[PDB]
Amino acid sequence: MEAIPVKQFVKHIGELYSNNQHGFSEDFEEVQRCTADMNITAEHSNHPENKHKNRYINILAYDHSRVKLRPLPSKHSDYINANYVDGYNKAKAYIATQGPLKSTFEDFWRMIWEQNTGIIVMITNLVEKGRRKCDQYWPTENSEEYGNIIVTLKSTKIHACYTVRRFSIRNTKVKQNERVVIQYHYTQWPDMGVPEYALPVLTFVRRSSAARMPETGPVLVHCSAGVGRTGTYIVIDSMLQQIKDKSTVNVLGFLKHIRTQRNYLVQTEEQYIFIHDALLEAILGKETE
Ligand SMILES: O=C(O)c1ccccc1SCc1ccc(Cl)c(Cl)c1
Repeated sequence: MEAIPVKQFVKHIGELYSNNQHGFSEDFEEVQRCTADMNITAEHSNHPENKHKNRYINILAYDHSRVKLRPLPSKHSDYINANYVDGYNKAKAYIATQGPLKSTFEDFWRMIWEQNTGIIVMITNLVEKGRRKCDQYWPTENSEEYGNIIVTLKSTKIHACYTVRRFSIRNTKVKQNERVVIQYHYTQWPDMGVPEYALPVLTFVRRSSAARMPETGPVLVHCSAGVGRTGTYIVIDSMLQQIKDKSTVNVLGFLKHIRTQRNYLVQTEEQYIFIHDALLEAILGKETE
């Protein structure tokens, strides 16, 4: 299980697809098993005081990697369902977290402030197929207040497949001190089935990733549970970095690694395949533009 040279990778993808994606299934089953001999504690996620702070009862934040909120003058005011996740050759390049609940909006923005996060990647619509996926944690227009954090919508650009909102946030208890936070929001989600083409996602990963500023906190990435699409984004982005750096790809190895940092990152085989399609589009896209 070593890195694959980028020039062999698309051929590798052919092989994984063949015979009704038998190879993909092997890979992903291996991913899902890669935790079998690992007990990873999530005591805080399971504490009675924090239960209401978890969007899904089965989706937890591993203790060792969990993002800690600075405590408040409550023993469990430190908790949010969120984990640091490695990027390519970079520890804690991301915070992967659930779509925030109304009840955790203040925690959410406090984390962004405390972690010096400058970019949000939102990979879900608030509602999908009639179902509630995420609560709106930003102002529709002008300003909204969440605890000591006041968020102001400055500008929006609505593209075909995603939306960029530029906020300025201010901490009232500081002096206030103001930061730019940009939210990249992928908006194109089919009423039936799942997204079919990787190219628009590739473009979205490229632009939202290039927006990262030195030297800032980790990029915040969420969907609904903050594992499936969230994991998918992180692997694609990271592998694009590896390709740029070393002209090699290691999807299976990298994914098994980050699976120790938040449960279920890249949740389905179809997402796993999608990662490969995006990288394929990046590889084939070069040398032929
Ligand atoms: O949405 C899913 O669960 C799904 C199921 C099968 C195949 C692909 C997907 S999600 C595809 C996707 C869309 C937007 C972004 Cl930004 C990223 Cl990173 C990945």
